[PDB]
Amino acid sequence: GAPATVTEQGEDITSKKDRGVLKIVKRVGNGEETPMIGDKVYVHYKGKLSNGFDSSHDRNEPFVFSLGKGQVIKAWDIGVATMKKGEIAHLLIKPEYAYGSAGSLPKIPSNATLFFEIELLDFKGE
Ligand SMILES: COc1cc2cc(c1OC)OC[C@H](C)OC/C=C/[C@H](O)[C@@H](C)OC(=O)[C@@H]1CCCCN1C(=O)[C@H]2C1CCCCC1
Repeated sequence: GAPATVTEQGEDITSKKDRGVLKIVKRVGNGEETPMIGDKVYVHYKGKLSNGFDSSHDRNEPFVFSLGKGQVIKAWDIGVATMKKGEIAHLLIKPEYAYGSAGSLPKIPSNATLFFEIELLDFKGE
């Protein structure tokens, strides 16, 4: 399924090249611009423990957050910063770029690998 595909074929978009954040572009977007730190970002997302979703659709509204402001896990700040408007991307994320050894119960156990599908709807400058 989609997580194994990202393990097998995903790009490593981490600076350290530790495979902590792996990406596949599943639908291409438009525009020379990706979001940069500070931007308000609008997404729809499906996310799940890679073991086997929480989704923005469940709540019938987009998920809204400021990039690089620590409002989302590291893997999002890194991953979404690579995405173009209208893009759909799959991310697979080792715990070091999500909730770590501590976890975040009850939803996230210690040392959890996470998978998302993200659609970048829009972004606006600070
Ligand atoms: C660990 O806590 C949660 C994790 C996740 C979703 C949670 C959640 O309860 C606070 O509830 C949904 C509400 C709307 O979210 C508000 C804020 C989310 C924040 O931005 C943080 C907590 O979430 C994140 O940084 C990431 C990325 C953005 C979307 C939420 N995500 C999650 O880790 C999900 C998580 C995904 C794996 C399946 C279980 C839910």
